[PDB]
Amino acid sequence: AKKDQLTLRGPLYGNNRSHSKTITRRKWNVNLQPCKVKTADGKTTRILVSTRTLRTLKKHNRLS
Amino acid sequence: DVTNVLLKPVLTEKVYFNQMGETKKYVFVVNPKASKTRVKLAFELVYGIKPLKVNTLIRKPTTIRGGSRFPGLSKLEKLAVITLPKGIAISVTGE
Amino acid sequence: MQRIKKGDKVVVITGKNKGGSGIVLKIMPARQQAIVEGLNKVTRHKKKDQTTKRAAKQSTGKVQQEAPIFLSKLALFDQKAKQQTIGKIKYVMDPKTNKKTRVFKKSNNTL
Amino acid sequence: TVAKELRQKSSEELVKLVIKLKGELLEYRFKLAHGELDKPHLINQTRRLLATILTILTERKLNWQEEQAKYKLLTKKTNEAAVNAWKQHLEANKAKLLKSRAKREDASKK
RNA sequence: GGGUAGGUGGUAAGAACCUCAGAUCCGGAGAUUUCCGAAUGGAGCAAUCCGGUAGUUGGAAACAGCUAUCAUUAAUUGAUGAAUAAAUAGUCAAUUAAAGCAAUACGUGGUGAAGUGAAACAUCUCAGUAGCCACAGGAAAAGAAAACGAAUGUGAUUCCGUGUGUAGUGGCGAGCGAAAGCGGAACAGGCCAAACUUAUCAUUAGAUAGGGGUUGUAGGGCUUGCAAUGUGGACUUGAAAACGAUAGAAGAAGCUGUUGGAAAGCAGCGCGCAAAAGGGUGAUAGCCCCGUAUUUGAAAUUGUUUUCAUACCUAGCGAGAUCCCUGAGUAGCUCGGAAAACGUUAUUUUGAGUGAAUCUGCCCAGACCAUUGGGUAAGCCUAAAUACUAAUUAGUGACCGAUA
RNA sequence: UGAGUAACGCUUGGGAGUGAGAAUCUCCCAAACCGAUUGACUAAGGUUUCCUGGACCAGGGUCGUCCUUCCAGGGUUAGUCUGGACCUAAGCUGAGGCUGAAAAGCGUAGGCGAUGGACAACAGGUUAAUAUUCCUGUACUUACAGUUAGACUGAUGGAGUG
Ligand SMILES: [Mg+2]
Ligand SMILES: [Mg+2]
Ligand SMILES: [Mg+2]
Ligand SMILES: [Mg+2]
Ligand SMILES: [Mg+2]
Ligand SMILES: [Mg+2]
Ligand SMILES: [Mg+2]
Ligand SMILES: [Mg+2]
Ligand SMILES: [Mg+2]
Ligand SMILES: [Mg+2]
Ligand SMILES: [Mg+2]
Ligand SMILES: [Mg+2]
Ligand SMILES: [Mg+2]
Ligand SMILES: [Mg+2]
Ligand SMILES: [Mg+2]
Ligand SMILES: [Mg+2]
Ligand SMILES: [Mg+2]
Ligand SMILES: [Mg+2]
Ligand SMILES: [Mg+2]
Ligand SMILES: [Mg+2]
Ligand SMILES: [Mg+2]
Ligand SMILES: [Mg+2]
Ligand SMILES: [Mg+2]
Ligand SMILES: [Mg+2]
Ligand SMILES: [Mg+2]
Ligand SMILES: [Mg+2]
Ligand SMILES: [Mg+2]
Ligand SMILES: [Mg+2]
Ligand SMILES: [Mg+2]
Ligand SMILES: [Mg+2]
Ligand SMILES: [Mg+2]
Ligand SMILES: [Mg+2]
Ligand SMILES: [Mg+2]
Ligand SMILES: [Mg+2]
Repeated sequence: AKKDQLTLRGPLYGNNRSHSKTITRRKWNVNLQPCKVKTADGKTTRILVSTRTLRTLKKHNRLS
Repeated sequence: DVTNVLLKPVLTEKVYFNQMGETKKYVFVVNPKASKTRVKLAFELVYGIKPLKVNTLIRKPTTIRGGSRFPGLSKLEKLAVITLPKGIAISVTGE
Repeated sequence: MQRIKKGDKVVVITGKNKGGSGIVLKIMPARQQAIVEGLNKVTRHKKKDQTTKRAAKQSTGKVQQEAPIFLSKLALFDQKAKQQTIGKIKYVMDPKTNKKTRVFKKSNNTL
Repeated sequence: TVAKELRQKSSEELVKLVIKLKGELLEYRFKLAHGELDKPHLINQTRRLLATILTILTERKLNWQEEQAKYKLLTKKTNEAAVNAWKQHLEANKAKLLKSRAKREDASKK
């Protein structure tokens, strides 16, 4: 599914309000992007994570 | 082996027509899940004479007592036709 | 235990037959009935049926047998007492054999 | 009552009892199917005693077929007429076999 | 175990047996439990077909009986091992769990309409309802203040009444509608991270296993003393006792006459009651029978409570130092949505982006600033009151009595 | 009520018999239609409707002693036939895996899936009902063991044929 692999945070369903306040259901998807996380110098899996989790990994010196 | 695959012998016009004239043919009713080889083994372990060959019949269940207040179905029968060799004729009753 | 058993003398205290003394030949606990010989004589109109070795003759005319009677209408008959009377019974347990025995309440007679 | 008597019995004697009652049950059912069973209650009595013996035999972790498969006695009596009929039948079969090949062989030679 | 003198289930008579060495029957505990079905050796058109492996018995072998085992996924462990040296991916084996169903009922979460109303209709309502799906449990959810809120104030959560159809919110239209406070039901508060310290990992530890700590009238750590050996738990094993549940035992008291097929009706004379609830008995019986009030009883299984011991947790008030720790892609902010009564806004939440501080600190008191005051976010667990009845036992009805 | 009205959905005569009762049942003789079919063998489907005896509640568009109706008993025999234990086509399922708010969709290796391919039996007789199945006669095929003689055997893979 269109979801993170480190965390489980997924899409956010909401309303698409326009002028005249017309209601139409819409879905916000997470910014899934591919990244490779080294683990004990091995198993550099190409996991699909969000940019928020990517920033967390970057500030943690690639720790997960 | 357990010899629960020999339920009941049956005597009809067809059976008595075959059960005369040199080779005798004895018709029993057997366990519907039993095979021909099991039938031959049961006859060996309970009679003592090896059958020459065995034939099997499956009679399908059918409606009985139709129109009666409570109608009922029949019971599944497997018939086995043992044929002993020439000149031998054993009795189904008396051992 | 049971108020009425198979064998003891019994009489009827209600109905057309009053003071009918008899011996109980058989007790149906489920239907609360009791067959007493000589009492409740009914005469089924015996037909003729011939489909069996015994049915080939089955000689049956005006055979009078026994009809079952409700157990409530029955009452035990006293024998030990010199003047016999109809009464109710207890269920005392005597410690000599530790077995329950019926005893009348208008006298001291066992069974 | 009966369960106490069977408990007194050993295991091997119990398996002898079960096989004998199985045979007697088969005979009773066959006689009933031939209309020759005067006493029709012995079928039920045989089955109950069979069921009881199975219960006592299953209290201990022992089966009834395997235990009798380990040791047993063979059969007898039902041998003489069987071998006579079989010998006659195979002799006839070999005579037909011999005659057929000869007929074919002499036909091909000619 | 109870309990007897009958029993072999109903349409059901008869034939033949069983039963006083205690049958049938009732209760507790077990035994057996074919095939399909989550179905799970493989398949398949469900109740069928086709097998492998390891044993054992017959055969001279094929073979045939009789047993046990053989699905997938996840976790742990061990062995083996590619591209490619090492190492992983992968492969195999062993152990432990998961699958499914139902209670036409309650709970949580995700998704989520329309008929309809507004006398049309698009904002709105219907309604976060129906439906679809996931996960349970015997309840679930919630929960111990970065709170309410305007005071010499209350001090987890939940549920009921009121506050009130109030303040408010609404093409200010149809409509929607709290949070305080007050009166009640029940009541309980606990525990981690970091400091500091111990031991071990090529100790590059930034990791593992222990001691120490759990906060707001700030708490804890650092150093130095006094007083303590207790009280209480949401807590483990046992022992004993009590109250029950699953069969039962005992259980009082009436005759005569009359109509009548039949008395129990009616009449006369009586009797018992901690029993005058009810059912049957040839009409309408307190005293004919079964029962009921009342007194009792359990070999075996099981429930609640109490006592004793036993584990685990659980403990106060000072002094000095002025040093350290207190939960970060977090709180805020911007762009689109939503939750709250609110149609988005102080408070809560998040799809994208950005991004702080460290008790003279941070958040809150309906934009916002200053003063005053309140509280300690970014970690976890939490009984009770609350929701419901497919089922078991007892019972009730100004509920129905074969078109109900 | 319509109303004892419309309708009774393509096929004649006679003789003898049964029976309480006969245009309707049984037998016989004709007669009339089918005859690339109303004839015979089977697939699919139907599921006992098949054979014998009895009955005439109901059903049969009349009648009925009779029925494909009802009751009681009986009937379907395979190494060679039709299908599995052999193989694949369209297609289905599908461990891993990919995709997707959830349910799920797609899909690899494997596994199913005939309407096709490969595989050994023919003639006659017999019962009221079965017959390449039972019986008689004559055959064939595939496995296993022992034995005789000869030969080095050669697949989970390659190739040809199919
Ligand atoms: Mg709308
Ligand atoms: Mg066959
Ligand atoms: Mg007993
Ligand atoms: Mg609308
Ligand atoms: Mg409208
Ligand atoms: Mg309108
Ligand atoms: Mg909870
Ligand atoms: Mg009693
Ligand atoms: Mg009494
Ligand atoms: Mg009464
Ligand atoms: Mg704020
Ligand atoms: Mg809203
Ligand atoms: Mg402060
Ligand atoms: Mg203000
Ligand atoms: Mg804090
Ligand atoms: Mg009804
Ligand atoms: Mg009616
Ligand atoms: Mg009309
Ligand atoms: Mg008329
Ligand atoms: Mg007219
Ligand atoms: Mg006319
Ligand atoms: Mg006309
Ligand atoms: Mg016609
Ligand atoms: Mg005509
Ligand atoms: Mg013509
Ligand atoms: Mg034709
Ligand atoms: Mg029929
Ligand atoms: Mg016929
Ligand atoms: Mg007939
Ligand atoms: Mg007619
Ligand atoms: Mg043949
Ligand atoms: Mg296949
Ligand atoms: Mg085909
Ligand atoms: Mg035919």
